[PDB]
Amino acid sequence: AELKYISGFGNECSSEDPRCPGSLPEGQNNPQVCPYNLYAEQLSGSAFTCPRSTNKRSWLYRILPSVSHKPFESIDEGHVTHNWDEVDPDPNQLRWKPFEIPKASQKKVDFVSGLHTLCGAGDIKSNNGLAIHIFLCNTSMENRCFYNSDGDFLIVPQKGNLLIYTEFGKMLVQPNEICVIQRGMRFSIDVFEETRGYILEVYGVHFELPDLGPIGANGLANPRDFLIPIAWYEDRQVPGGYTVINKYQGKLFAAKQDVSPFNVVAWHGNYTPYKYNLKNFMVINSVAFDHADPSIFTVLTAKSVRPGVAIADFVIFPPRWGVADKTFRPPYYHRNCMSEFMGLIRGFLPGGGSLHSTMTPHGPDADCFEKASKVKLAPERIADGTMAFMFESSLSLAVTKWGLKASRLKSHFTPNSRN
Amino acid sequence: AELKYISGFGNECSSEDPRCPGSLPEGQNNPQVCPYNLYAEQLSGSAFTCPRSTNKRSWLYRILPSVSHKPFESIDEGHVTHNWDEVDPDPNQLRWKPFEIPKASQKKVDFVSGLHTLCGAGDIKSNNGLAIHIFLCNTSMENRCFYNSDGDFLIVPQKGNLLIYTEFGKMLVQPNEICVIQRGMRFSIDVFEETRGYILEVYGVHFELPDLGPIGANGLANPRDFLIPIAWYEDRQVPGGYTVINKYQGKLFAAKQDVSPFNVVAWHGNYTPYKYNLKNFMVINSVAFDHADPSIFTVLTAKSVRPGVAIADFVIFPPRWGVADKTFRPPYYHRNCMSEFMGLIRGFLPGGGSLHSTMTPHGPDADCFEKASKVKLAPERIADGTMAFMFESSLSLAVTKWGLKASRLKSHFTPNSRN
Amino acid sequence: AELKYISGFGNECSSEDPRCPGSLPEGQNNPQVCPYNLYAEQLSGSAFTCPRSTNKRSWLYRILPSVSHKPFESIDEGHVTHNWDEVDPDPNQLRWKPFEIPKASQKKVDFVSGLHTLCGAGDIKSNNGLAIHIFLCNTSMENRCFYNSDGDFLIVPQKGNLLIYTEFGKMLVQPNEICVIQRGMRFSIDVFEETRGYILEVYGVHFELPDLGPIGANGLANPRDFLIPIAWYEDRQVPGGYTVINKYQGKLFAAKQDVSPFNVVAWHGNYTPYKYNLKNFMVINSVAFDHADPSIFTVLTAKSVRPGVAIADFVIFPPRWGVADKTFRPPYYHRNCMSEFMGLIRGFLPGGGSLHSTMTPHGPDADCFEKASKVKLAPERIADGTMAFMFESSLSLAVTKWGLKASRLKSHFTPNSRN
Amino acid sequence: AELKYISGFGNECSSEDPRCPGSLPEGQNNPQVCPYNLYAEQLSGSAFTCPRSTNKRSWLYRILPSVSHKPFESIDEGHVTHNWDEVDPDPNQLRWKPFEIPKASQKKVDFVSGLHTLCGAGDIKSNNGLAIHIFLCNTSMENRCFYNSDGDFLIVPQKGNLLIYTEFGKMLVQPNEICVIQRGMRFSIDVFEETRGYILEVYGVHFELPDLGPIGANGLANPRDFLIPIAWYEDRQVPGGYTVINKYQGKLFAAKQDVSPFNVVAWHGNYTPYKYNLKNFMVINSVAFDHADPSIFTVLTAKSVRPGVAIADFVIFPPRWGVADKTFRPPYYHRNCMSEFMGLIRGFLPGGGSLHSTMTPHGPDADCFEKASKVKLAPERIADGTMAFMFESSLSLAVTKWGLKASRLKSHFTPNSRN
Repeated sequence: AELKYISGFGNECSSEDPRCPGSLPEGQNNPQVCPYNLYAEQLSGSAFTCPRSTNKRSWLYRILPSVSHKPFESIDEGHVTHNWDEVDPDPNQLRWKPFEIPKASQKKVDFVSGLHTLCGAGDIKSNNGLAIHIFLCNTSMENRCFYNSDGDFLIVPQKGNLLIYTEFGKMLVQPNEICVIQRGMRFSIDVFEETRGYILEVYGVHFELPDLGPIGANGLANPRDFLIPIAWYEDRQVPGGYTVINKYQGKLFAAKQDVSPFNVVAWHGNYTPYKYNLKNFMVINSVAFDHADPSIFTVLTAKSVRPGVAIADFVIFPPRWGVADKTFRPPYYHRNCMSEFMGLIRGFLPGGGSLHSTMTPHGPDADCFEKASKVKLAPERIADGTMAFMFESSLSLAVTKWGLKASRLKSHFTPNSRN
Repeated sequence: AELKYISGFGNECSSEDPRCPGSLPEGQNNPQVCPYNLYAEQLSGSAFTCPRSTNKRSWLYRILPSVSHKPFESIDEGHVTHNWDEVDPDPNQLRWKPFEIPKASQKKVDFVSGLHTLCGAGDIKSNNGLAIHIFLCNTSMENRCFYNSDGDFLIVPQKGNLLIYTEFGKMLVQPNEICVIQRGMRFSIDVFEETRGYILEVYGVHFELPDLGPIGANGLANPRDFLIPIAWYEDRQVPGGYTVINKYQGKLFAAKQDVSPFNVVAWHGNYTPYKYNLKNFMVINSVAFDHADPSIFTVLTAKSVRPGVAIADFVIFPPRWGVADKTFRPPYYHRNCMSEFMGLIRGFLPGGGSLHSTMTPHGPDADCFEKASKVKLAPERIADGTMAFMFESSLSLAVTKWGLKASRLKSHFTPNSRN
Repeated sequence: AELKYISGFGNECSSEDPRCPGSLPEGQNNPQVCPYNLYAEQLSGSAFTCPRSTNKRSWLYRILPSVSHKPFESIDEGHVTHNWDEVDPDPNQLRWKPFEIPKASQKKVDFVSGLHTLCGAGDIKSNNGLAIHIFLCNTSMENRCFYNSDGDFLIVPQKGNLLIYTEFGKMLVQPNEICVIQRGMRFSIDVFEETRGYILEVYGVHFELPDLGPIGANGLANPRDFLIPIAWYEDRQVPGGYTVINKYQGKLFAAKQDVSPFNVVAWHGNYTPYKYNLKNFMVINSVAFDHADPSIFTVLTAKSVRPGVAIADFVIFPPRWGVADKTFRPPYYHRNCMSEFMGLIRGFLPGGGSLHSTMTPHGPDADCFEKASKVKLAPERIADGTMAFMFESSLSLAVTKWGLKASRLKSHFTPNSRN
Repeated sequence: AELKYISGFGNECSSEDPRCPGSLPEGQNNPQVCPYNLYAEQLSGSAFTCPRSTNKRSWLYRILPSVSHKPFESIDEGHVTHNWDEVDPDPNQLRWKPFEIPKASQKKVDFVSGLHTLCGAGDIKSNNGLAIHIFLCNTSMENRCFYNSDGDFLIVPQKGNLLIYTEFGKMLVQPNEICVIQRGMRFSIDVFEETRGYILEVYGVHFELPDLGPIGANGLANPRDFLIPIAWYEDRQVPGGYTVINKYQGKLFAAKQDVSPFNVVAWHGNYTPYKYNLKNFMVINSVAFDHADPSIFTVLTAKSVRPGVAIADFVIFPPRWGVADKTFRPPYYHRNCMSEFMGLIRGFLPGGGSLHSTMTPHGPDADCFEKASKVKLAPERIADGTMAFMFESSLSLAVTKWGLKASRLKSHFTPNSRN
């Protein structure tokens, strides 16, 4: 059965499992007894006193409240790490071949077990910074879920579909789609093959859409294209206990409870998981001359504690027309304030990546420069059949121990002749 | 001799007439005696206490200060008017054929004499609103200048070049170029033929560049393309008196002085006249699908007293590629908050225009809809050889008495077939 | 008996008449029965939902509430007017000799009867703009008070002391002092001789202190120097009725009540009348070279609906040292965005004034230029024995009918010689 | 030959080496082939999506792009350090005699080799904080340059001129002048003698001018006095390789390339190096009574991540008149939120300094108090022949290991007598 979705980034939504119509309380949040004898539970994603445009919360009407669980116990963190101080700084570009996925025949690995932190920056203990992770797995999560007490996850499938269970409902997320699971939300992932993808985590902040500026009221990632799960529950007791895994200050902990956490019959609010299909990105760019800054391809952004400065942006390079005349069309030679992780959904193959450091020069290789300097220019299709992306940060992304171990022009100047 | 210019919108500039090197005071603004025995005079374009990014002023080092003039006397306002309450509201679209230019053989008319207010809105007496004027002239201004005590002028030549004298230097402004003369600045215009063009006046505010949003750090009207006159003076006594014409609260006044006002030998500051060639506009638009909002073509904007809302924007429709696939390419059917004056530099011919009122429906005619709905889409050149523009306002532009006197689809729905 | 005062601009104050200690309710504003069987009455000077730094209100604990009065009746407006459209615009400077004060022997005139509006701008009916008034009186107000429903009054005595009764207590305001009475506050004034002074009224807004910028945390008008009346009441029945005069939309109305309105035994809050002695102004200016902008002498300012732009500022020119070396010390030649009323507490004599219009040139006369260009510069005392001031506006101040009726350099350039 | 400069802090500049007129592309940034067959390279100094007033970038038209270099290698960091946690906190004032400069006869030391970090605060790995360095050198940099990937440098020469090569052109910076080199910009310094000076580094932020507040539109450091290098190139191959030194996360790295990096023939933008002569500071202070806060001498400031709070300010104490009457003229007794490094360009001699810690009391010694309490006050010259300065921070500056090793009133109360 193909899943159904609600749409509208940032919306105040209302959703009831179709088996229990009117499971939302009418005209209030906190009835003495909820419809169907459910429990009301608020999940807050912002301080209580945020202005309305940034105040985030959802109410869940659930069979048992989340408090019904045993005490947390420390579990091994595997390759989830935030110690950016383990490894010495190095400004040289790093490159990765497509990360190796464990074979089910050798070792069964679910999404949580196959999480590997590649790089990051900032102090997680001060709720400030970001991390990039790679997931490498081959088996569905069984009777266990995950939630992040530290921040939000932007998940980017590369190889293999993800069937994601959340308290708000299910999402199927395919390569070329992305999804966001926000702080505190429990989720579990089914997979269907040897699975690989990328994750951008931001601490203490949520993703937003960029203001459009002169682009105006429509374009880039249209709000209607963001899809939110519809309410779905299971009332399922779990012999031996269901395990809730919690990432808290970068460490992992496990608590057992009697039932699946996905027992929310109805929910309302504006704090939810969501997904987005990158094919819907309404690409804006130059249509006369010159080369537009790659910020013009921004899909989502997350604020830093410095005003106007993002801690991270998610930028794509989508199939489009290229038409600039009298113009060097490839990316210009460049030195910038950001550090940049490049990935490829579909210098590296899909599933690998590269990391470029703050203020290190980059630009086209000699062959690219050559061709683009001499070609007869005409409208052309660019990037059909591909989807590269970048996670860029105002901090200096530093590789982890695991990331390091996994890693791999002439003068034409004619001083006497202007033209 | 072709004029030289300084460049950089908003710059703190420094300019000396090349005949008098070092006419700017070194390291100060207010010497006891200025270099060359000039007088220092500050022209403020903002309150003294504005934040730096919006604090506007220039210092002029001049042969005689501006105070040296006789008392103002009232002169006839001709067709300059601000009484928007003279004429009854009417939401119907208005159209104008190319405004008639007086023949020199019939009547000599200079730029000030040929100023005709077409429409406007707001209370000039509260420094709030805008007006659109048409200039229709055939003779250079002789021993007289103009300045506006009420606001700023964006001048758009249509037929004929303008040679503009300002206190800061000269500008030659051709059709396809625009210039801005800001509040209080004296100017005089030479013409070379029967001359016609458009003017957008905004009261109590200056034009700015739009923030670029995701477009980033380059694109649309690049700051380097805004050109500012270099210092130029004449020390010229005028038998019988030079006449300074002042528009003050919408009324015209004349004062005589002994010398030309263009006696500034050197100047510095960030409050100046400027010009811009529309051919340099770096056009941003859709390169995959859909139709971008026309705000994406904004050249200059002026703020209203309501936050985020412009009192006026200057928008162009420049030569470009059109490439959106699976898309209705022409302007979409539309109802909006703005009122819109359309002009054409090069439904009306160049030199005419149209006025569309707030929230009145508009969109393509039946023939346009037809062609664009059925065409096989491919990359095409749009608007080559043309330059239409719009002055759009958050207020409801109302025609003047003069403007009024000068003025002149089927259902395809198949309910049973989605595709 | 010399009056006592509380101090601290913007303070949340608490004041009880010393005859009735503990007349403020303890720990609340709205007791079922107030101490001493008083009534609680809130006077709000801002919308309820303003941020705390701008939320203004006071609670009054009074013998009878203000509602206890008969219906308002229209009375003649004398020379209080707001019709700026009565008189044609004129950019020429206006000057006034010291306004004539009526002799008591000819006609008894109290402060309200002797109010004459000189000039103003903006639409009072939209709560937007300002007016400048002159008061010319010779007798104390007897059994009547005044309050302004439209805005705030900054009162500047020139000749004669004012003994001002307010609901919050008494103030004695002498020439060289100023006071503010804010919207809605009832007041009555005693005088002691033929009395003259100036008033700046601002509609729909309050005065504030300017941010100090680099001047930092102390200087200009120190907050401690603003003095607020201490609570004082009279419980006084008035045979024949006490008259309350109300300026409402620029018109005057009169209502009778049984008792004096000054029956507030105790009060608390941050919305009060206040006074300030100009001798305490901590003057900031240049101490090396150049001539500082006269904004540096700002005492109070009131915001316009355009951000960063004041509707009015109150600026003084106080006794100080002048020490700039290699500098033209007098005011520089100048054209600016403001319109400017000049007054003199102690081109016109004390009690007269001048009005300079937007963007009209001004600057030193030939004699002043001469002396200041050639003098040997050394530290000197400036303005001892004097106190000129200015009310400056971002709108174009227009004279009233009454104001109109009351109203009255060479080239040195050496092109071949820089030095 | 004396160097020429462009002027205007924050300007959008355009500069071409005079040997190659028209080396800037006309009307665009990204031609297919640049004039003179140069390469276009953008240096971004801000995120792409900053508002215009803070969006910083420059385009460089250069013989070879910056990417043309070999891989970075780690080099020894000498006395450049950011480990503020090496040394235990200590609130006591520290003082330094003029730092010892190495003799050329003993050891040749260029500017990079002679960099010694004195103190600092914040986490460089989170792009947050500041450091103060002392440079002690005696030989010009030969075939090597430096750039900072972490932040901006404010350089303050004390002994010896600096001839600074940047990609944007040359600057000669003398004692009593300062210069700024911003993040990512490569530079090399020639010296002429045993050289010593101070450096303020701020991480992740740029310097700005302070808003002037009531001082208005002119005064303190006037924008026209900030001087920017004019374009200058060398096309110079370097046998054995030119070395580029990179400070990246506080560590030093070296990469070799074939040519000098100073091969930019033309450039435009608003992100540049600049210099300023402190003699031009237009000093503002008290001219009647009282002692102004030393913020009034602020030359440049850099924002912290807390609003309104600077991470650092650069404050000077320039030659001026002192004239306050009835006033204690010396600095007042004081405890404040800041930590303060004092230096002296021309308790310590020129070239030494002191560090005062957060909230530790300071104020005049007994002798100073005595003299200033009893003197007959009259206008006096202050600080002629001297230029002390301060780098003050909202963080608590902590000394380094090197800095530590280099380091060295009565009651008058008369209770019974007010006057």
